[PDB]
Amino acid sequence: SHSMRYFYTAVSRPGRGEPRFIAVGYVDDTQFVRFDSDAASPRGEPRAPWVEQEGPEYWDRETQKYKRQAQADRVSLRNLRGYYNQSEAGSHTLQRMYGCDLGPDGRLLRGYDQSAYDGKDYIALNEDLRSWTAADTAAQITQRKWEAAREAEQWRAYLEGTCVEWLRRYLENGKETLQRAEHPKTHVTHHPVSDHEATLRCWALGFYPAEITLTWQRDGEDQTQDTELVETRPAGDGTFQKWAAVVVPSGEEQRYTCHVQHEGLPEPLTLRW
Amino acid sequence: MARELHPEY
Amino acid sequence: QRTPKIQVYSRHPAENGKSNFLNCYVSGFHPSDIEVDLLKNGERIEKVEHSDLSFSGDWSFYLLYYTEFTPTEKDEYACRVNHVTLSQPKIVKWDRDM
Repeated sequence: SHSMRYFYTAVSRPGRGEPRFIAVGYVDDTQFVRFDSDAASPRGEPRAPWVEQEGPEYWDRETQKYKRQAQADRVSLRNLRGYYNQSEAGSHTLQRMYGCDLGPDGRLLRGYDQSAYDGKDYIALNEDLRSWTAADTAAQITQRKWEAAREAEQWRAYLEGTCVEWLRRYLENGKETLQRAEHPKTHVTHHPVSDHEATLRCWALGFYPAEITLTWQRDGEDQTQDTELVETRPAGDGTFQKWAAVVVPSGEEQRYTCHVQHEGLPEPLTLRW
Repeated sequence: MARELHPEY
Repeated sequence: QRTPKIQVYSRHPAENGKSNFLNCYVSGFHPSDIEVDLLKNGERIEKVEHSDLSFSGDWSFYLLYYTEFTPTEKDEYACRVNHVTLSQPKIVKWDRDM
């Protein structure tokens, strides 16, 4: 399966100028666009090669969208303070994430849209793409505005149409990277801590997509509570890293095996020191 | 491809 | 509010005298304002870039800060992070084995 997902953040900064608006768009775990209202000449900018080739009409159009949405979010931040009677002296955040998921058949599996104010759920498009759920009485004001605008219809048309159509186009233009999972390069390192025990660290490097499972077993049994497992982190070149470590008694290293599951592996890997 | 401009909150 | 998770690490396996990238990955935090510096021998590195602000299913934010660097035997690298959740900035040292 595949997804296109957008992430919008608007953050006010009282006494330090207008609120900053940032938009990022991803296919799966690959960023392909960004807009930053603080940039020297704010525009939508490509972040992946498979949209660098869309032409000036595409880019200008996206740019216009982001510039107008930044303006709107600034008004929206003021509206939200009005609903809650919050002072202009405090900073606030508006977040919105929307996108579409495709199943193995290339068909829409689900579209979504959700907003948060200061980190709390505020309003969300329902699963039927025809109505909203408001989290509190301020968001019910927003819901009645969007209902009067009949905006859910515009979400349905986008999520079931445009979002799917353009996700499929990106997947095709970028298939040599987006549809070809890069398996983790793996190894085990050993770090004695005393004459009598040592850390075994199992490494997964340079993989894509980010989803992975890394576990240590002792004699074939799981070592969950004895494994230090870092969160998956970006290498910064589009691939990811992770490691898992266990502290083992000297001489007992052969009892331990590291197990790696990743979409780029034909079959799960078992590794040893 | 992004969503068109959305009504204000 | 949510305090940031912090990892400091290199893009590629470190080899002394070979150019590389020093990363500081901050994630899981809210609100988004955050101060992140990369330090060389305790001193702020000037030309640090960062990824575009984005966030997870739970609304918490994540950012990657990074800079080109050439590791050596004796230069010490660290990341210094401040956020409204913290009583004082957190310093996490770079360890080429982690």
